[PDB]
Amino acid sequence: VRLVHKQDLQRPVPDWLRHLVLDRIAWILCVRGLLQELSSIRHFLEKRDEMREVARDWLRVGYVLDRLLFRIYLLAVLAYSITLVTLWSIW
Amino acid sequence: VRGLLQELSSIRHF
Amino acid sequence: LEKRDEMREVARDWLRVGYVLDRLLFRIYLLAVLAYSITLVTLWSI
Repeated sequence: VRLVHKQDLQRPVPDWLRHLVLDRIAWILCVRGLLQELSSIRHFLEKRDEMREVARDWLRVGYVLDRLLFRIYLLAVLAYSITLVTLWSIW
Repeated sequence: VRGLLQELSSIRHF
Repeated sequence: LEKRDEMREVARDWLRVGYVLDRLLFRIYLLAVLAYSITLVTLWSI
């Protein structure tokens, strides 16, 4: 939940983008001055849109990691349980 | 000729 | 548009300040807990 969020900061690092969104994803899957105004409006629009896209990528990373860790936790619980019942059986 | 259309197209796009 | 964008930037700066302070105070609190704990165990041993 710290990974995926809208904090208006940063960008997903490529080094850990390949490690998660690429490798771990496959591993888990298996004359008038009117123009100067429009330019500024467009500027504000893409200014927001950019941060939205960054937040989208971080959302991707966070989701992949969350799913993988979910698999790990589930398997851990099942293993702990099977050890529990084998101990129940031996007594 | 004015380049206002290339701006409006982008705004509409977003 | 810029009326909102400006306030957004201001909120961003306050977010920066708040985050820095929060991290620093996190360091302080953590070290305080560790020190209190080491005093606890040094008392436990004696």
